[PDB]
Amino acid sequence: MVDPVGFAEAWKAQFPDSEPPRMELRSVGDIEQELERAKASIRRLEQEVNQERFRMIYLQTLLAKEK
Amino acid sequence: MVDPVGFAEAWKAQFPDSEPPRMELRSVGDIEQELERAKASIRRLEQEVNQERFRMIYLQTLLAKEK
Amino acid sequence: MVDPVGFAEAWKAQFPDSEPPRMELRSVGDIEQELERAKASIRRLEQEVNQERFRMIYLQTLLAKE
Amino acid sequence: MVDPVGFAEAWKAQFPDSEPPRMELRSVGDIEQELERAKASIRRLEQEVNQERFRMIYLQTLLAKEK
Repeated sequence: MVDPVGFAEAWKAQFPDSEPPRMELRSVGDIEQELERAKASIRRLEQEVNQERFRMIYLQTLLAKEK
Repeated sequence: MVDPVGFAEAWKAQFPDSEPPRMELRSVGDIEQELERAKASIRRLEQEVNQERFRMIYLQTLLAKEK
Repeated sequence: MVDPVGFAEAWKAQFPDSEPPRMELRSVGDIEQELERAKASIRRLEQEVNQERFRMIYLQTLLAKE
Repeated sequence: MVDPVGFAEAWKAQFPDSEPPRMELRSVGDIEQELERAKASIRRLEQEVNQERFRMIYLQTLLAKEK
């Protein structure tokens, strides 16, 4: 699949602006809660992305009616 | 006046778990400024969701072979 | 607050190609049914947005070390 | 690259209303095409949510004044 080095390389290739995360993956358990923290995190960010895009539309709608 | 009741209510009608945006909307200058930091957040939160999705993908197959 | 004209300018200003919605609004109920249809369409579309983004990242992931 | 099984378990996990897309990835081209399809849909979608978010702001403002 990919080791921690190949993983870090695929990370930089995709997100050339971000530093690869340094997770502890010593056991299967480590992987699962790490996978849990991500899942919960994706939900926190997708909502935030939706709250900002909502700010966006409302804001561009405003300067338009004052443009 | 330049009052929001529908935006406010709409905000709560989507995300009943956050603070009502506090934007220094007075000026055209303030609207622009705010529209600009909203787009800065979006492009940022969007890449972080992708980074998380990448991490989830990676952690999921790591889990795979080790379970 | 804005009304017909202005609403159209705001729509054309953000969506150059799409024609402004020609919604039949004659009473409160019409506003509530449209609003209801809009909240359901937003959640649905956002669902697909997240599904397609996941496809994308995954696909471009394979283009990484493969 | 972080491959199979791992992808779906991320799909079913992150999204449930959905059975995963059984894409065709037998070469670099199938992947690029699908990638192309994805980007294209993401673009149309964001345009659609935005328009819906716009009408929701309108509708919510209309409501609040005659209801």
